[PDB]
Amino acid sequence: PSCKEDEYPVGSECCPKCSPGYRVKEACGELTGTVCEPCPPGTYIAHLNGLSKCLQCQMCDPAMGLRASRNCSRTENAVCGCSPGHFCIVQDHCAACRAY
Amino acid sequence: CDVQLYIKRQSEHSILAGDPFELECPVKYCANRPHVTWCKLNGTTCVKLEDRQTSWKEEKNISFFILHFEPVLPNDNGSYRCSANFQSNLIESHSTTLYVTDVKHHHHHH
Ligand SMILES: *[C@@H]1O[C@H](CO)[C@@H](O[C@@H]2O[C@H](CO)[C@@H](O)[C@H](O)[C@H]2NC(C)=O)[C@H](O)[C@H]1NC(C)=O
Ligand code: NI
Repeated sequence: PSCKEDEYPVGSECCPKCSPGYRVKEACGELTGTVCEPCPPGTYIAHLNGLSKCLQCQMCDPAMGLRASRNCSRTENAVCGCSPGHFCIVQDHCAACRAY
Repeated sequence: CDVQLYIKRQSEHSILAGDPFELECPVKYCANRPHVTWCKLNGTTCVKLEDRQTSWKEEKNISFFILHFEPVLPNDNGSYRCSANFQSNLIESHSTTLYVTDVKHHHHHH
């Protein structure tokens, strides 16, 4: 339960979180460290994590007038913005654009 | 064999600023030695180290990736972790915590 900022709960004891871009494959022991594993294509994790599965990449459907202002990598989510000559019509960030 | 890092949970050391000191991250392997690094924890991020630096000491069936403190400064307080890349995977060790006493500003009255 009482885990530091960089540690996470497994059983009754704490454990080293995996780096960004990696998921938990095998849990630590008293003397052994945490085995981490690259996020599969089309997934990501942005922070230190004790996740056994990576989060899904945001999609930017061009049919909704969206261009990716930034691509999805293992360490970063994709962020959708509007395509050339388009303005936002659906809001956290933009989910659809119309043309001028 | 299976690669793994053998720092015990809640490892800690108590040392004097001014003296030399080595932390030793025990690495197990057999075929190819994995690329290991050390990093100091500052909260969320583990920031990697490269200025006063590391080296290997190889034993019979277990080696040691060593972070050298030459000498230990007062600001070297904090938690440290070694990480090992082996065949695309990544092993994150239990952290070890240095409690440095600032001898310059520490005084026995007696
Ligand atoms: C996101 O990645 C895509 C694909 O890698 C980038 O689009 C490519 O842009 C390059 C020019 O740098 C061209 O060679 C390709 O033809 C483009 N591919 C497609 C299908 O669009 C895009 O520019 C990247 N965006 C950012 C800002 O990272
Ligand atoms: Ni004293």
